Amino acid sequence: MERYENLFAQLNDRREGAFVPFVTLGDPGIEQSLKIIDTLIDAGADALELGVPFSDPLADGPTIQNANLRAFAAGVTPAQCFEMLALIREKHPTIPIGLLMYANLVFNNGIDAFYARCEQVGVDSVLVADVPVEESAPFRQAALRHNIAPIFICPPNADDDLLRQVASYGRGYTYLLSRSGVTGAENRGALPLHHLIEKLKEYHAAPALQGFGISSPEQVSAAVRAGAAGAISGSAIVKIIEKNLASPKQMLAELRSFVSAMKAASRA
Amino acid sequence: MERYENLFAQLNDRREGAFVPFVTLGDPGIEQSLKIIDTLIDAGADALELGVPFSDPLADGPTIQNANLRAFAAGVTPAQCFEMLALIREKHPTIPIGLLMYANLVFNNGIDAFYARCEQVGVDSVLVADVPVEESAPFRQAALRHNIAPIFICPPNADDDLLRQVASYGRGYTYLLSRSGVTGAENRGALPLHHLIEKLKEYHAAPALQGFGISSPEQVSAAVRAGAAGAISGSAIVKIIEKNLASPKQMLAELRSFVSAMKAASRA
Amino acid sequence: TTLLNPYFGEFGGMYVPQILMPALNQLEEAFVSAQKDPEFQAQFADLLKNYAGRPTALTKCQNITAGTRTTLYLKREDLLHGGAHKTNQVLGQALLAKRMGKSEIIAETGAGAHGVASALASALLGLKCRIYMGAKDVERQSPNVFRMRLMGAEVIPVHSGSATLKDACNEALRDWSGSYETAHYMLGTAAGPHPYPTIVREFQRMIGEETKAQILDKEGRLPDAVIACVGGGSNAIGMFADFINDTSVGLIGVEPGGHGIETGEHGAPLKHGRVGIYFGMKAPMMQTADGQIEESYSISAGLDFPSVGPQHAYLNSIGRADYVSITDDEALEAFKTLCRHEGIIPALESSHALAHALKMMREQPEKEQLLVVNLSGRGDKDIFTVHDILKARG
Amino acid sequence: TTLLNPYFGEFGGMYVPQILMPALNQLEEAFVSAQKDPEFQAQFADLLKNYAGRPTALTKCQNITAGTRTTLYLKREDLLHGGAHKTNQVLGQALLAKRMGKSEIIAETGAGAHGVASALASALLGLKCRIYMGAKDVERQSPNVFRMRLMGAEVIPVHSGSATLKDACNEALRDWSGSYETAHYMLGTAAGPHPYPTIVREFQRMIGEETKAQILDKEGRLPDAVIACVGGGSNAIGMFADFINDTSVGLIGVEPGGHGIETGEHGAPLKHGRVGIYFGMKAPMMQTADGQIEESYSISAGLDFPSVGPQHAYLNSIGRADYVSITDDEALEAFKTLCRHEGIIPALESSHALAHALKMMREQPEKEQLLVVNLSGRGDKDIFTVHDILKARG
Ligand SMILES: Cc1ncc(COP(=O)(O)O)c(/C=N/[C@@H](CO)C(=O)O)c1O
Ligand SMILES: Cc1ncc(COP(=O)(O)O)c(/C=N/[C@@H](CO)C(=O)O)c1O
Ligand SMILES: O=P(O)(O)OCCNS(=O)(=O)c1ccc(OC(F)(F)F)cc1
Ligand SMILES: O=P(O)(O)OCCNS(=O)(=O)c1ccc(OC(F)(F)F)cc1
Ligand SMILES: [Cl-]
Ligand SMILES: [Cl-]
Ligand SMILES: [Cl-]
Ligand SMILES: [Cl-]
Ligand SMILES: [Cl-]
Ligand SMILES: [Cl-]
Ligand SMILES: [Cl-]
Ligand SMILES: [Cl-]
Ligand SMILES: [Cl-]
Ligand SMILES: [Cl-]
Ligand SMILES: [Cl-]
Ligand SMILES: [Cl-]
Ligand SMILES: [Cl-]
Ligand SMILES: [Cl-]
Ligand SMILES: [Cl-]
Ligand SMILES: [Cl-]
Ligand SMILES: [Cl-]
Ligand SMILES: [Cl-]
Ligand SMILES: [Cl-]
Ligand SMILES: [Cl-]
Ligand SMILES: [Cl-]
Ligand SMILES: [Cl-]
Ligand SMILES: [Cl-]
Ligand SMILES: [Cl-]
Ligand SMILES: [Cl-]
Ligand SMILES: [Cl-]
Ligand SMILES: [Cs+]
Ligand SMILES: [Cs+]
Ligand SMILES: [Cs+]
Ligand SMILES: [Cs+]
Repeated sequence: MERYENLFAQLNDRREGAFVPFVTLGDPGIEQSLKIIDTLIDAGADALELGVPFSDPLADGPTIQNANLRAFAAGVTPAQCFEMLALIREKHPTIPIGLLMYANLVFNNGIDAFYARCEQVGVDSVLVADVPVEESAPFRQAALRHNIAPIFICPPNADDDLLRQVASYGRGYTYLLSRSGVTGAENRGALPLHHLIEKLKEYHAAPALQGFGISSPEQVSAAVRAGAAGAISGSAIVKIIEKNLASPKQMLAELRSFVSAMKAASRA
Repeated sequence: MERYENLFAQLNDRREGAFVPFVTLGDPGIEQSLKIIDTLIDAGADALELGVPFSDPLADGPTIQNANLRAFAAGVTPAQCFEMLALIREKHPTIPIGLLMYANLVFNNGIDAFYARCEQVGVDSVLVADVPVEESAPFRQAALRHNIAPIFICPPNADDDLLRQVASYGRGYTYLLSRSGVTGAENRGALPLHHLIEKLKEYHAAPALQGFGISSPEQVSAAVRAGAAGAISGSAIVKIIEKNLASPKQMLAELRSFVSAMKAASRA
Repeated sequence: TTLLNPYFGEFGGMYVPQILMPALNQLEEAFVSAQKDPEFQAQFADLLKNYAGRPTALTKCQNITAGTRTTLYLKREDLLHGGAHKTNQVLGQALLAKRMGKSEIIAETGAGAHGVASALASALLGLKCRIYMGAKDVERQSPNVFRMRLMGAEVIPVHSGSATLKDACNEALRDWSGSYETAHYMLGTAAGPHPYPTIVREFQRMIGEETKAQILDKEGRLPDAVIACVGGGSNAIGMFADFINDTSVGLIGVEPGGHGIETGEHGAPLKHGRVGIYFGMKAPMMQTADGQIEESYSISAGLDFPSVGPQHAYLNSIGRADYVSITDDEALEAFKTLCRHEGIIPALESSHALAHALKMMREQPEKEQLLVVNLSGRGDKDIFTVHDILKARG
Repeated sequence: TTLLNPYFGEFGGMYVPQILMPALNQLEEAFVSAQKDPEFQAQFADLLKNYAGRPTALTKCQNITAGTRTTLYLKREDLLHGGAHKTNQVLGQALLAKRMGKSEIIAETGAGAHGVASALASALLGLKCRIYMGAKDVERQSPNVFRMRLMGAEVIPVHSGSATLKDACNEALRDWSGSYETAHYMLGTAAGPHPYPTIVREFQRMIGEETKAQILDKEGRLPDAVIACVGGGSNAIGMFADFINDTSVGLIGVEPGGHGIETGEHGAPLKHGRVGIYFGMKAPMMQTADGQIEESYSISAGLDFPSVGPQHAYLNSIGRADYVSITDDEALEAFKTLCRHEGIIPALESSHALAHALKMMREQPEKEQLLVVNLSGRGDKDIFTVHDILKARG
């Protein structure tokens, strides 16, 4: 989790928000995915959120549903994903790497063993999309034993108990959900989140990253202006993959262009 | 009905049974049917039983079902049948002519009017296949008003009341049913009928003609030996029509051969 | 000689070949005996309750009558085992067959509902069942034919005449005229020679009896009218019987008007045919000018009997019951309406009765009236037919 | 924080995205409230009686057990409106939706039976209904899809994942995670996140309650065992619930064995899968070695839920209930047997339970045992499937 603490301290010094892309590991294949991820970093990504392909991603809209399907079409397995993660860390020592998981992949071969593998490959955080704070205990315990930050969702429908729980249990960053629904660039969050941001700070929560429906620079700047430490973008990044399947080189160029613009918008 | 009285008195004098073929009027067409009927007469038929084509002949097996269908295929109507009957009588003054009817054709344009038309064309008897003695009153009354013999069925399942009723109400001949079931040459009557024949004589019934399943000379002789006044044959005659549709001339030759043999068997 | 009057006024009788008279007399005697026999009644009640699922619900349909002064209940014969009212009297007739020591069952069917009911009862009660069905109907009713065969019945296609229900009716009677010593003919409607109109009514009358008890419980009074479709007359007379002596209660029978009465393509002999004598009875018939029997046309397979039971013709004659018709299009609209507003899929036959009730409501929406429609069957079987029509339309 | 325990032992829970937790809490509260509300209970009872046709018969099947010491009754959920037990809890859930002021319904379906039940209830009660169904299932279940649409429901094919039930399950939860303020998710089995396993049991428990009363009336004692097929677990838990505290009464659940357990082509996760976390619960799953969710295979469309309700996993763990499997061929034999010997056409799902009862009888024919099979649905819908198999055979 220490990579997040270091990043946030550095970004505070550069008076910048964090820009954090999401991609699915192995979409559209292992080799291209490794190139995609290196392009995101080179173009200014401050941290990564990385999905392991899962059969039933019930928190994801169609864009990311299709990314998982592409990775399965390429034969991508969790074991291959962990191989990828080891290599990504071997290339990039300081960038925080967070995984987006579904519970069954974590529970499958034992929760503790899952987090031990994350620690072995150099992952910094795990967000389990279908585990609410109410069910989180064995997950957050295993995470902390293995120096992994457990990432909690602060939904816009959050009450005071939830804010206090997420502030207490979370590390790394607090995921500030833009809105109800599922991932997708086609739906923009129509709710002011400043009050949640302030309460989380009051309760000494991990710094907040806003996510869901972030697809434009103005949204990155808006997140920072509201007091968030930064912003996560997934579907917008994955749509560039989907748009450019036929042209790997153009795919990387467009990814670079997009990430560069989005990172530039994080300057306060 | 007087034609039957005269026939039976004459046959008694020639020590002969009556041989009575059935055909469907207008099977397989009007012109051929007229030739068929003239052939039956020329070959030795003592009387005729003639069916008017009806949509739903529920006392008939497949052979006669198909005869009705052929006549309908030829467009034969009851009005055309009555035209035929007038011509047959104009050709043959003494032969008894009995019709085999279903109730709806008799009731359709009024029961009385039906029997008046029968009298006008020179019919001698009417058997309504789906009117039991229990329902017979308006039919037998109309028949007698128009000098038509009402023909009653004496089934093998007859009790004493039935024998007395059929003996009282009937004229012309009493129809002695060989067996249960429907018309057909493929089913031969396996019941001795001598007792019924004797009781009918006791009660002064119209002379009995055995019918249903009569298809061979030995059956004609058997009927006479049991005390019946004669025998009716339908399906066997109609099968010769059906067998020979493609060859009108051969049809008549075979009909002649069959009727000649069957009539010869009526000699006591 | 009979125990009971074979006629309703001028209508009915026993117009069968002489050979079949002992079978009818035997059946009449067995019935009259059975109706006095507590053991018979107990066995019948047991089958109706524990096997068929009686009593059936009486459903109040609030949505369809909103904004009018009509209160409409549906008598739910669609919920009976087999999915139609036919089950009731099949069970009674199967018990009569046993009472008489008969071991075989003959049945006719057009739509197949009576055939399925006959097959199921025969399977339960250990009778060997043969079903006659016009060859045209066999082709149209593959599902029902398969159900009959699964239940161990022999289905015999009939190719004579028009190869439809009347031709099946004939074949059943030809078979019976030769097999009556061992086989019972399980006629499927309140028609045919005495004693069938009487037996079928008495073995369906629990429909009206339950309806009366249910409506008294829920509303504290008798209905203003009870409304039922009329094919041969069994579901209707089963609904009407218990109300005949309640002279305030209207009895409305609905014949199929097909493409419209004026087209001649309908199945409404009671009001638009002509009295004739056929299938063992004197009754209104679909027939040609010459007296040949014709078929009933309807979108609904089960309203195909080309005549009508004699008690209906009688109740009409004396003005005790009134008979109307509903066209294919009216029936289809009622079908769609019930599905969407009440979540019940009605048989297209039954949809004719519902259509007439909707007309009673819509024509006079400020008339206070408490109506019951007999929902004679479920419409699962009709969704292909409806599909194909709505596809050929919108 | 919840009012009720979300777990049965180690099994169950609320494994949904955080965004959905308020919706589950709201639903739990509404349920706990409703169960104490006489008005709610009266409205539910009215719908079950007068609309759905409860109570259902308990049929004694004499022919099928002849020459053995087994007495077998069938609980006739096949006679419920809609033709399956699914109707019971749909009505209760629709009333909860209203209680919460929700105006829209989301439902998943595989075979289509739950979808039809959801559509019918929504039509009756004035809710706007949207049904998710895997694209493969839409193709296989044209009749049910049409029934749903006739009743005014929107049917939405799901093309993601394997395009079957689990994928429909996902889509329902994605929709709900964005619409819960106005829409209720009407889950179709005793599975998913708390409070659904509990709600679905309580809204199906009249099956077992009636069965207990019926068997006491007819036999003067409790059954030796009650037997039900297990897809997701609703009909079984509805039959089992009222007997759980009657420790003499065996509770036997029957999972589909498909082509045989050893083939891997089955739907028997409780006994042959592996515990996982998916569709909001910790429960036995069909899954790959890597933890990807797999489909359940069965000849019967409705035994396709690739996991099992958590209460079943719990009752198994403690040895209160026993779970077995029945192969496609066994189920098909039971189907044919009931048709021919009792005149009842059972759903292929239900045929799995009947097959296991026949095995209990046949293996030990001199064992005195009083058994009840829950006949969860009618098999009208399956006659094409059976036709095609028997055609490809004899
Ligand atoms: C669901 C339903 N409602 C009404 C009727 C109409 O018959 P009644 O007038 O009630 O006797 C029928 C008829 N069916 C017959 C004839 O095809 C048969 O199945 O063989 C029916 O299936
Ligand atoms: C007639 C019948 N019996 C049993 C079951 C099995 O379901 P439980 O275990 O009782 O919950 C089903 C299931 N059908 C679902 C899934 O495809 C559906 O329709 O959507 C069914 O349709
Ligand atoms: O930009 P979008 O709209 O595609 O959103 C990006 C989502 N990628 S993610 O890994 O942060 C992410 C985070 C949380 C998720 O589900 C949960 F909130 F229920 F936990 C799912 C995905
Ligand atoms: O030789 P078969 O077996 O074809 O019998 C010939 C029948 N022709 S018929 O006109 O006498 C004849 C006589 C009686 C009939 O039915 C009834 F007995 F019910 F009245 C039907 C036909
Ligand atoms: Cl792993
Ligand atoms: Cl913290
Ligand atoms: Cl841009
Ligand atoms: Cl005339
Ligand atoms: Cl005389
Ligand atoms: Cl010869
Ligand atoms: Cl009398
Ligand atoms: Cl009279
Ligand atoms: Cl006989
Ligand atoms: Cl009652
Ligand atoms: Cl009373
Ligand atoms: Cl009252
Ligand atoms: Cl008139
Ligand atoms: Cl028709
Ligand atoms: Cl009117
Ligand atoms: Cl009125
Ligand atoms: Cl609790
Ligand atoms: Cl726990
Ligand atoms: Cl919402
Ligand atoms: Cl009860
Ligand atoms: Cl009690
Ligand atoms: Cl007892
Ligand atoms: Cl285990
Ligand atoms: Cl399956
Ligand atoms: Cl066992
Ligand atoms: Cl036992
Ligand atoms: Cs009203
Ligand atoms: Cs009619
Ligand atoms: Cs037994
Ligand atoms: Cs299961």
